[PDB]
Amino acid sequence: RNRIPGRQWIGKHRRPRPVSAQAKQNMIRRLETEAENQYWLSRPFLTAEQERGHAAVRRAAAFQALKAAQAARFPAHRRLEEQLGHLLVTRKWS
Amino acid sequence: GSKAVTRHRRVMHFERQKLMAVTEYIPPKPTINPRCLP
Amino acid sequence: SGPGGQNVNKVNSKAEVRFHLATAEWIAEPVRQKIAITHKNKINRLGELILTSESSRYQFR
RNA sequence: GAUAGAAAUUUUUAUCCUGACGCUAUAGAGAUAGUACCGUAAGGGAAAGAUGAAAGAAUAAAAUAAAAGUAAAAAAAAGCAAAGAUUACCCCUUCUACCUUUUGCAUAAUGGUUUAACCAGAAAAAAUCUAACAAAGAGAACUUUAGCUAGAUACCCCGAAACCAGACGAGCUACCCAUGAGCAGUUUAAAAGAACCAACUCAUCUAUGUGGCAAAAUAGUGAGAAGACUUGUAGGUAGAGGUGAAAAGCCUAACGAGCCUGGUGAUAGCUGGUUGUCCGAGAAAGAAUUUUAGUUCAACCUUAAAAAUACCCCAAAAACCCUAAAUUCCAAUGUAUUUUUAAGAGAUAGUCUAAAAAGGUACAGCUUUUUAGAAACGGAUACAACCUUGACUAGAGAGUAAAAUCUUAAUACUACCAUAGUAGGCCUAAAAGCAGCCAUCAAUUGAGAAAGCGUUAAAGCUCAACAAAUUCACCAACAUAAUCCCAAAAACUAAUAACAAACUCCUAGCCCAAUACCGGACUAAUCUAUUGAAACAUAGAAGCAAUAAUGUUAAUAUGAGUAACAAGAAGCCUUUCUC
RNA sequence: GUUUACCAAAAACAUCACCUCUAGCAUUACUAGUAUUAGAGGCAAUGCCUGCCCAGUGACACCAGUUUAACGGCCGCGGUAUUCUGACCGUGCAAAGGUAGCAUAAUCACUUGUUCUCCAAAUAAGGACUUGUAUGAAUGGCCACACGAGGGUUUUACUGUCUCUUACUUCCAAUCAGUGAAAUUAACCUUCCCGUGAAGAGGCGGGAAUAAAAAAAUAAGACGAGAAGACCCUAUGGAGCUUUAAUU
RNA sequence: UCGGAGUACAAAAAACCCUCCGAGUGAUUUUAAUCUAGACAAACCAGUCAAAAUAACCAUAACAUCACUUAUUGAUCCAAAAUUUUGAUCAACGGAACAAGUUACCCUAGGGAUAACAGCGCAAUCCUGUUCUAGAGUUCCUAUCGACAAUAGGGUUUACGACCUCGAUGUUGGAUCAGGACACCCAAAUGGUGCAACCGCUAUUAAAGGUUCGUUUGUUCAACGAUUAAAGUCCUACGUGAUCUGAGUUCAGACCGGAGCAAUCCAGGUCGGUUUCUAUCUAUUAUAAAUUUCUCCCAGUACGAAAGGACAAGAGAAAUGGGACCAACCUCACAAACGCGUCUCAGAGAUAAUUAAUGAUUUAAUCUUAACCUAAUUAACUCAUAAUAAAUCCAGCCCUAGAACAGGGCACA
RNA sequence: AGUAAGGUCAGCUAAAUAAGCUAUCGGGCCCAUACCCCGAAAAUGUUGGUUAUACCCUUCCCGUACUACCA
RNA sequence: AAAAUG
Ligand SMILES: Nc1nc2c(ncn2[C@@H]2O[C@H](COP(=O)(O)O)[C@@H](O)[C@H]2O)c(=O)[nH]1
Ligand SMILES: Nc1nc2c(ncn2[C@@H]2O[C@H](COP(=O)(O)O)[C@@H](O)[C@H]2O)c(=O)[nH]1
Ligand SMILES: [Mg+2]
Ligand SMILES: [Mg+2]
Ligand SMILES: [Mg+2]
Ligand SMILES: [Mg+2]
Ligand SMILES: [Mg+2]
Ligand SMILES: [Mg+2]
Ligand SMILES: [Mg+2]
Ligand SMILES: [Mg+2]
Ligand SMILES: [Mg+2]
Ligand SMILES: [Mg+2]
Ligand SMILES: [Mg+2]
Ligand SMILES: [Mg+2]
Ligand SMILES: [Mg+2]
Ligand SMILES: [Mg+2]
Ligand SMILES: [Mg+2]
Ligand SMILES: [Mg+2]
Ligand SMILES: [Mg+2]
Ligand SMILES: [Mg+2]
Ligand SMILES: [Mg+2]
Ligand SMILES: [Mg+2]
Ligand SMILES: [Mg+2]
Ligand SMILES: [Mg+2]
Ligand SMILES: [Mg+2]
Ligand SMILES: [Mg+2]
Ligand SMILES: [Mg+2]
Ligand SMILES: [Mg+2]
Ligand SMILES: [Mg+2]
Ligand SMILES: [Mg+2]
Ligand SMILES: [Mg+2]
Ligand SMILES: [Mg+2]
Ligand SMILES: [Mg+2]
Ligand SMILES: [Mg+2]
Ligand SMILES: [Mg+2]
Ligand SMILES: [Mg+2]
Ligand SMILES: [Mg+2]
Ligand SMILES: [Mg+2]
Ligand SMILES: [Mg+2]
Ligand SMILES: [Mg+2]
Ligand SMILES: [Mg+2]
Ligand SMILES: [Mg+2]
Ligand SMILES: [Mg+2]
Ligand SMILES: [Mg+2]
Ligand SMILES: [Mg+2]
Ligand SMILES: [Mg+2]
Ligand SMILES: [Mg+2]
Ligand SMILES: [Mg+2]
Ligand SMILES: [Mg+2]
Ligand SMILES: [Mg+2]
Ligand SMILES: [Mg+2]
Ligand SMILES: [Mg+2]
Ligand SMILES: [Mg+2]
Ligand SMILES: [Mg+2]
Ligand SMILES: [Mg+2]
Ligand SMILES: [Mg+2]
Ligand SMILES: [Mg+2]
Ligand SMILES: [Mg+2]
Ligand SMILES: [Mg+2]
Ligand SMILES: [Mg+2]
Ligand SMILES: [Mg+2]
Ligand SMILES: [Mg+2]
Ligand SMILES: [Mg+2]
Ligand SMILES: [Mg+2]
Ligand SMILES: [Mg+2]
Ligand SMILES: [Mg+2]
Ligand SMILES: [Mg+2]
Ligand SMILES: [Mg+2]
Ligand SMILES: [Mg+2]
Ligand SMILES: [Mg+2]
Ligand SMILES: [Mg+2]
Ligand SMILES: [Mg+2]
Ligand SMILES: [Mg+2]
Ligand SMILES: [Mg+2]
Ligand SMILES: [Mg+2]
Ligand SMILES: [Mg+2]
Ligand SMILES: [Mg+2]
Ligand SMILES: [Mg+2]
Ligand SMILES: [Mg+2]
Ligand SMILES: [Mg+2]
Ligand SMILES: [Mg+2]
Ligand SMILES: [Mg+2]
Ligand SMILES: [Mg+2]
Ligand SMILES: [Mg+2]
Ligand SMILES: [Mg+2]
Ligand SMILES: [Mg+2]
Ligand SMILES: [Mg+2]
Ligand SMILES: [Mg+2]
Ligand SMILES: [Mg+2]
Ligand SMILES: [Mg+2]
Ligand SMILES: [Mg+2]
Ligand SMILES: [Mg+2]
Ligand SMILES: [Mg+2]
Ligand SMILES: [Mg+2]
Ligand SMILES: [Mg+2]
Ligand SMILES: [Mg+2]
Ligand SMILES: [Mg+2]
Ligand SMILES: [Mg+2]
Ligand SMILES: [Mg+2]
Ligand SMILES: [Mg+2]
Ligand SMILES: [Mg+2]
Ligand SMILES: [Mg+2]
Ligand SMILES: [Mg+2]
Ligand SMILES: [Mg+2]
Ligand SMILES: [Mg+2]
Ligand SMILES: [Mg+2]
Ligand SMILES: [Mg+2]
Ligand SMILES: [Mg+2]
Ligand SMILES: [Mg+2]
Ligand SMILES: [Mg+2]
Ligand SMILES: [Mg+2]
Ligand SMILES: [Mg+2]
Ligand SMILES: [Mg+2]
Ligand SMILES: [Mg+2]
Ligand SMILES: [Mg+2]
Ligand SMILES: [Mg+2]
Ligand SMILES: [Mg+2]
Ligand SMILES: [Mg+2]
Ligand SMILES: [Mg+2]
Ligand SMILES: [Mg+2]
Ligand SMILES: [Mg+2]
Ligand SMILES: [Mg+2]
Ligand SMILES: [Mg+2]
Ligand SMILES: [Mg+2]
Ligand SMILES: [Mg+2]
Ligand SMILES: [Mg+2]
Ligand SMILES: [Mg+2]
Ligand SMILES: [Mg+2]
Ligand SMILES: [Mg+2]
Ligand SMILES: [Mg+2]
Ligand SMILES: [Mg+2]
Ligand SMILES: [Mg+2]
Ligand SMILES: [Mg+2]
Ligand SMILES: [Mg+2]
Ligand SMILES: [Mg+2]
Ligand SMILES: [Mg+2]
Ligand SMILES: [Mg+2]
Ligand SMILES: [Mg+2]
Ligand SMILES: [Mg+2]
Ligand SMILES: [Mg+2]
Ligand SMILES: [Mg+2]
Ligand SMILES: [Mg+2]
Ligand SMILES: [Mg+2]
Ligand SMILES: [Mg+2]
Ligand SMILES: [Mg+2]
Ligand SMILES: [Mg+2]
Ligand SMILES: [Mg+2]
Ligand SMILES: [Mg+2]
Ligand SMILES: [Mg+2]
Ligand SMILES: [Mg+2]
Ligand SMILES: [Mg+2]
Ligand SMILES: [Mg+2]
Ligand SMILES: [Mg+2]
Ligand SMILES: [Mg+2]
Repeated sequence: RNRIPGRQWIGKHRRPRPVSAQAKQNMIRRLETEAENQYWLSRPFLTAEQERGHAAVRRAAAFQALKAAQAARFPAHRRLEEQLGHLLVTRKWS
Repeated sequence: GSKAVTRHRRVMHFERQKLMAVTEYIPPKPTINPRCLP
Repeated sequence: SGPGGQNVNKVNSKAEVRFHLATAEWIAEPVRQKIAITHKNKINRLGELILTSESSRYQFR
């Protein structure tokens, strides 16, 4: 009898689906969590002028290690064992 | 797709509805009714 | 009426305007009498004058 | 432009060593055969075989009893027919068949009754990998500033209306040419392109029939019926044409131009299909274009290789009348990504939500631009886009996330009385608190030249003023559609409960989803060279894998034992009765 | 009389009659014919007739000039008699400015134009008025006898057409016996309501219903079957037809 | 095709058949060179700047300048030039060297990517109610209306969108059968009236039942005749063509008027023009318990100055519909069937709108989303009541019983 | 609703030297009118920007014509 | 040649 024109959650007339107490409590809990986050994000330990290049040798070393790992990309060695082990497929009993 | 300003009250997105419900005004309620409090 | 296929078959495009002449206060009295005399064939017995339009394809036209 | 393409000049040694990494009766010639059959003709053109040494061993013997279709053995509420299971077939719970096309398909968009056999990726210019030789390479002709040679990596199937050339068609039909034959009766001086009505020829109307008796019929009813009439035989006019009392008719059952063969495997930006497993990464559009049904680039993305900076980015900096969210450029820092080199294809036909705008109607599940997001197997009952969610496997472990009945349905204000200058002054027939204008004084403690009704003008009825008490007293309430309303229910046992995922821990691991396109590892079945000989291994090859093309052939099912078909009777047996 | 064999038999074509044009002539048509003839055409017997124009395009003339029974065209603006009209006038362009006749028609729309007859009632039919600014004279205009399975309207008679259907037979139909197809089919263990959804649900969601199988009927649905919509659009796809399209 | 402004508010880019300006060049002399770093922009082609160095003039600048200065322009090839240039509303402006109409005689490959019908979204348009009182109504907004305006609802018309279908969703009116909504035409119960009575005008509730016969038109509509208690508005694929009709629309033939030189064209009219299906599945294939008009009295009574003229109660007649039946008439050459013929058709509760009793909040009153019992009260809807309602004999033969299967009889005679 | 041509003295044709015939007024001819013979006045419907000139193009009001088709 | 009306 009661029809929702168009699709249920697109048109100009949508479903009047309301907000619930559980949803309100969930939003309040998330808001409290975020308030605690932004409180903890208020007072830094070191200042911007004190942190100027405090950790740079480690970053340079990490970048150098990445460069070395990338430059080490190269085909592996071919040994005599790889070629001579295929002969064993016909190893019989005398 | 509707305009920013419409006449049909522009039914709101669910998270904004939840935000409005959370931020609804809560009047201060005293412990004791002062009408026939002394 | 006329050839329009399914369009004329299932589209309401014939217009008819019918209104009473005696109580039509938006027309002058001598003009009303003159219309009642000259166009008596288009007026029925209840005093209602009828006009119809079929030529144009569009209802608004 | 697409494309076409030499020559001068060079090389080529006699014979045998020839058979098959070709097929085994849907394959290989169409072939058991150009035969049946279809066609007037040119022409098209198949399917069909399986015992054995002996069937001069048919009271005949042995291997499968494995497809679809049936019987043995019809079925018992409920549901894409299945899974979780379970003592138990159902009963309980959960999942909207599969490909194709789409923004999106269970869609009521397309395809398929089923089984069997056939049916669809093909090329080495540039490049990657491997190997030989290397300033040289190649078994002759060329290429070379690390190159030359060799090998492996690559690019489908079906489908038109059509155009041309050459045959075959006037035995049907259109019109002619020779030779013949028909029109009885009646009215009429008539064989009069007269009249009625037969044979005969056409086909007006209706009803049956519509896979029928019939690829044009039957019944009733109609027009002509001595003529521009029908009709038999023979012949002619042949397609850029013939013929036509023009219907663009007819020319052998489809004619705005016949049919067959050949070009022909015509061509299709258009539709349909495209056959084994697993793994990795993975794309929604800026510019041109007889172009928006497509191609070619750029931006993305895939497989390899070189490097070094790549995203977040504090200051400082980016216009002049006013201007928001905020953008560009860079330190530092948190991460590992980014840029070039060489191969490249797909895509360039898109939806919604939040935001900034425009058009429309401050209308759309509307259209056009910019930023962001999504397209769960959880939640919003069902659901594309909304929310929760870094998508592997096994468990009969656990903790969480979004999330489940949303708010009022409300408007009572009652007693107490009303006398005085005075009809305050002007116009008006009248203006006595009251069509109108100006003053708005003053008596009784207590009453406005009067705040609402009423009279033509009055009169009269109410308000505020005293005296009598003193709950609160401002606005706020608003119908409807069509098959049948729509989980049922519940105002108090303690709730920052509990129950709830592809999320996260736990126990083990083979240790993270996917369309187009791209890469890799394996592999089903054949043939060949070597192993092997109770059926395999390493290599080289392809006619190398079918749940799908209104796919071809053969057999089968449903519709269905349904629609539909027939023989007059008795009798002494072919003799008598009824039409 | 003929025609679309196979949805159209006609108001279409042809037709006697009337007009045009083209030809002075011999061995296969025309024609074994010779302008009173023979072809290419238009319109349709008969009766009244066929009014104006060579400005354009064709044809003769190879230029001028002739042709409309050739292709075809035959007017505006404004005021005026005494009110409606305009006998009339001024001015302009043309090749002429639509003559006779008929007229709401088979004739754009306004149209069911107005009026009379017919009916109790009529957008039907017939007769009249008539600018039809888009009628009109051999692409012929007007009437007339006979004619027509042509298209419309009446008067009786007639009747199941209908008020309102009924009864009886045959073929059908149902049962027994024999023979035995077709379109169609993804699989179905194949319900109803509301909502949802690619926007019309048997398969989803929320509820109701629910021993299982035959046989005979009705067709609301399975967006039923039949034909890769014939309407519309696209295709740098065709073909027919006509030319003042482009190469010839 | 190109440029400027807003959209695009602050680095760049950014679209629409979005809102406005323009450009396809003019005038003058300073006649404005060569070569080359480095950059802007950009898919490509193209477009832009430009440091240093050289040739000629001050021995100090040369970017030609102005008209919003930004646009004022065109690629190959080929032709003409003769040493170095030019040539196109190629304006469809990234440009084919040169090509028109019509097809309803049409054909083919596709599209629901794209229209006409239906469905669906929105409600511009349409239809409803309420809010607001200026005004009409002799005084008086609301008895009946009510302009300029407000709020909300429905999805019947047209328009808009282009989401489902173009390997088919068959398209108007009618014949048959109708299902449903109430925003009710009648029938029923009420309120207000500018309601004395009858006719009336509005307002509320009520959908079990009905809503006529004819002429013209294919007509839905519409005009007219006679009636009725009434000739209601809609949805249903503006219902229903596997039930029917084909008049029109919607093929091929042909006329008339007009357009086009022609082929052809027409929401411009006239004649004629094939309407297929054997039912697989879902669904379905009869219980009743009435309705409404017209006559006599009521009574020319109430009501009224008279003309006019009731309600209610009770008697009957009919008509429709449901269920049945042949004594007679009629159809009837069968004993049956059939109508035109005949018979029957109902009690209780319950309510919505609306009236009054009693009574507080609010010691008055007040029908009470205050209680208690209340009484007058519509249609529906249920229930009394009515029908079926005794299980296992069934070979054969009859039947007023029947498709088959079933069911009733076979002792009188 | 779109496209095409437009708006001239009081009336019609033109073209940008705004003219040519009617109409009007004042005379003459005539007995008086009319004809005829002289003289004068007579405007681009309006807004804007322009040119050597306007027949340039736009805004506001007027009559107009043709189209509105397949469904 | 021309040339109307009262
Ligand atoms: N252009 C483009 N098309 C896509 C992309 N992803 C999916 N599609 C298209 O989307 C359709 C399938 O939808 P999907 O399977 O992705 O939901 C196909 O037509 C496919 O080509 C994409 O990233 N880019
Ligand atoms: N005028 C011109 N004609 C060109 C050009 N390029 C090619 N053409 C062609 O050359 C031809 C010249 O012939 P025209 O038209 O002069 O008789 C045409 O077909 C034209 O299209 C060009 O650049 N200019
Ligand atoms: Mg919906
Ligand atoms: Mg909606
Ligand atoms: Mg938006
Ligand atoms: Mg008609
Ligand atoms: Mg027609
Ligand atoms: Mg038409
Ligand atoms: Mg419509
Ligand atoms: Mg070319
Ligand atoms: Mg063979
Ligand atoms: Mg088997
Ligand atoms: Mg189950
Ligand atoms: Mg495909
Ligand atoms: Mg689609
Ligand atoms: Mg796609
Ligand atoms: Mg669907
Ligand atoms: Mg399907
Ligand atoms: Mg399709
Ligand atoms: Mg398919
Ligand atoms: Mg199928
Ligand atoms: Mg190579
Ligand atoms: Mg060709
Ligand atoms: Mg012959
Ligand atoms: Mg013959
Ligand atoms: Mg005879
Ligand atoms: Mg005769
Ligand atoms: Mg017959
Ligand atoms: Mg008969
Ligand atoms: Mg006869
Ligand atoms: Mg005759
Ligand atoms: Mg040809
Ligand atoms: Mg021919
Ligand atoms: Mg013809
Ligand atoms: Mg024709
Ligand atoms: Mg044939
Ligand atoms: Mg092909
Ligand atoms: Mg294309
Ligand atoms: Mg992956
Ligand atoms: Mg994607
Ligand atoms: Mg900064
Ligand atoms: Mg940086
Ligand atoms: Mg590419
Ligand atoms: Mg594209
Ligand atoms: Mg959209
Ligand atoms: Mg985006
Ligand atoms: Mg779900
Ligand atoms: Mg995740
Ligand atoms: Mg006093
Ligand atoms: Mg008082
Ligand atoms: Mg109401
Ligand atoms: Mg859990
Ligand atoms: Mg683990
Ligand atoms: Mg995980
Ligand atoms: Mg191998
Ligand atoms: Mg194969
Ligand atoms: Mg197979
Ligand atoms: Mg197949
Ligand atoms: Mg069978
Ligand atoms: Mg059957
Ligand atoms: Mg039968
Ligand atoms: Mg027989
Ligand atoms: Mg003939
Ligand atoms: Mg014939
Ligand atoms: Mg025929
Ligand atoms: Mg005939
Ligand atoms: Mg016929
Ligand atoms: Mg004729
Ligand atoms: Mg004559
Ligand atoms: Mg004649
Ligand atoms: Mg003539
Ligand atoms: Mg001439
Ligand atoms: Mg001449
Ligand atoms: Mg006449
Ligand atoms: Mg006539
Ligand atoms: Mg006549
Ligand atoms: Mg007419
Ligand atoms: Mg008629
Ligand atoms: Mg009639
Ligand atoms: Mg008539
Ligand atoms: Mg007449
Ligand atoms: Mg004419
Ligand atoms: Mg004519
Ligand atoms: Mg002519
Ligand atoms: Mg003729
Ligand atoms: Mg005839
Ligand atoms: Mg006749
Ligand atoms: Mg005849
Ligand atoms: Mg009878
Ligand atoms: Mg049988
Ligand atoms: Mg089939
Ligand atoms: Mg079932
Ligand atoms: Mg779905
Ligand atoms: Mg669909
Ligand atoms: Mg539904
Ligand atoms: Mg269900
Ligand atoms: Mg359910
Ligand atoms: Mg329920
Ligand atoms: Mg049905
Ligand atoms: Mg289905
Ligand atoms: Mg169908
Ligand atoms: Mg198609
Ligand atoms: Mg069609
Ligand atoms: Mg067509
Ligand atoms: Mg194209
Ligand atoms: Mg072509
Ligand atoms: Mg071609
Ligand atoms: Mg030409
Ligand atoms: Mg750049
Ligand atoms: Mg310099
Ligand atoms: Mg172009
Ligand atoms: Mg272009
Ligand atoms: Mg460009
Ligand atoms: Mg025709
Ligand atoms: Mg087709
Ligand atoms: Mg669509
Ligand atoms: Mg699209
Ligand atoms: Mg439309
Ligand atoms: Mg529609
Ligand atoms: Mg639909
Ligand atoms: Mg709309
Ligand atoms: Mg609304
Ligand atoms: Mg008043
Ligand atoms: Mg769209
Ligand atoms: Mg369709
Ligand atoms: Mg289908
Ligand atoms: Mg279909
Ligand atoms: Mg259907
Ligand atoms: Mg009904
Ligand atoms: Mg009501
Ligand atoms: Mg009533
Ligand atoms: Mg009813
Ligand atoms: Mg329909
Ligand atoms: Mg409709
Ligand atoms: Mg509707
Ligand atoms: Mg219908
Ligand atoms: Mg119908
Ligand atoms: Mg039928
Ligand atoms: Mg039907
Ligand atoms: Mg018809
Ligand atoms: Mg005629
Ligand atoms: Mg027509
Ligand atoms: Mg007709
Ligand atoms: Mg006929
Ligand atoms: Mg059946
Ligand atoms: Mg049937
Ligand atoms: Mg009396
Ligand atoms: Mg009474
Ligand atoms: Mg009865
Ligand atoms: Mg009391
Ligand atoms: Mg009282
Ligand atoms: Mg009972
Ligand atoms: Mg029995
Ligand atoms: Mg005179």
